[PDB]
Amino acid sequence: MDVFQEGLAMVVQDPLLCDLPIQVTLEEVNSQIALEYGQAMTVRVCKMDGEVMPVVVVQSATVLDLKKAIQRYVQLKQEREGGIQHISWSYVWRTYHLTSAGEKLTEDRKKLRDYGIRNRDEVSFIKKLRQK
Amino acid sequence: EYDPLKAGSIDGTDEDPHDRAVWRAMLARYVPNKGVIGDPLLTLFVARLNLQTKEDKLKEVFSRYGDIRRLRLVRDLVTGFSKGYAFIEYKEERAVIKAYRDADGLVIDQHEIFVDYELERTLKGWIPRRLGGGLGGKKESGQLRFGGRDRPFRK
RNA sequence: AUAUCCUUUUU
RNA sequence: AAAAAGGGCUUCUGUCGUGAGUGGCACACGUAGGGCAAUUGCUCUGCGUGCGGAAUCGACAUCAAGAGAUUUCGGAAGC
Repeated sequence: MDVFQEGLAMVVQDPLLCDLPIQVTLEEVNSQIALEYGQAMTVRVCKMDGEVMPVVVVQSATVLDLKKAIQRYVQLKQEREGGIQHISWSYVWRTYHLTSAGEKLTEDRKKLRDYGIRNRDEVSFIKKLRQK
Repeated sequence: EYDPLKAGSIDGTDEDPHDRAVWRAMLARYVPNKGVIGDPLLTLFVARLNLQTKEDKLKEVFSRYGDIRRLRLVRDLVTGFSKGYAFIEYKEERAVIKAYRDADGLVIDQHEIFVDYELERTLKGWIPRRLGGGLGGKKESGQLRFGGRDRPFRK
């Protein structure tokens, strides 16, 4: 059954909802409703060279939710442009960390507000090392 | 003629793997990736480049040697980090051959580069060092592979 | 070929 | 710090996949949080590893993305 997709496609034509790329999913539309209500904010994870893609999380989000926000974004962007789908992040997070402006994000279960990230802010990656 | 068993051998006389990374090397099978596009005989594999040199810096330096058709600087696809090697293609045999002899020792940044042809589709049995094996290596971690250009076989 | 072998007892 | 006695052998999930030894799913183990019962036990969800530790050397290594290796011995199964 796929009766929900017709109603979805009819809804995306609403000018207040034309921002979303058709395939919305309830979580992303909930994020947009929250940023309308003010408890959601976007954040930019910046590739050191090339481009900078932004992701959106809730105001109560911990590093876990930013982790799954990166999980969601680039995976879609792959076949949005036609890239590589089967991407193994048992590597990526085993080797590369997340870096605030200054500090690096280490405690995975701590909210982004404690580490100081806020709306429109940017984060980056270090290869970790620095012991083991 | 690549063979991961003798990669750890001082002169190709070893019969037992030097380490587990050779077991991993020969057990695993490799097929060239999707990004491998172009002629292999005219592709130059340049490595040891600084992580902060961009595509134009390589472009001018290796177009000094002839005509380029495509230059790719392999980055980490998720984080942007340059993987410190780049494949450069050359129209006509002239350029690649010249930039094989007068190519090692043309330091580009505060890092000295290494130059070789791309083997992948021309060297039978080539297993890149990510899936164990490979070539070269610093003889300090514990895993090196002789038989190449940086460290040839000590007879 | 660069670096570390492990257990028990006495002192 | 030094002396003596010494230190058996093998293996460590399946499934479909090839830009994917690194994915998806399932399973096993560990962890964190919630609920339930008699100081402890039972159940649910996320994450980590594919048997698990210690020491050492790197992680600024040659193939379109993939950092591990040597020595050592604990667990289970079979010799």
